[PDB]
Amino acid sequence: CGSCYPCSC
Ligand SMILES: [Cu+2]
Repeated sequence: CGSCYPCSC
């Protein structure tokens, strides 16, 4: 990241 921080989405 984003919305799923930390990722992979
Ligand atoms: Cu992320």
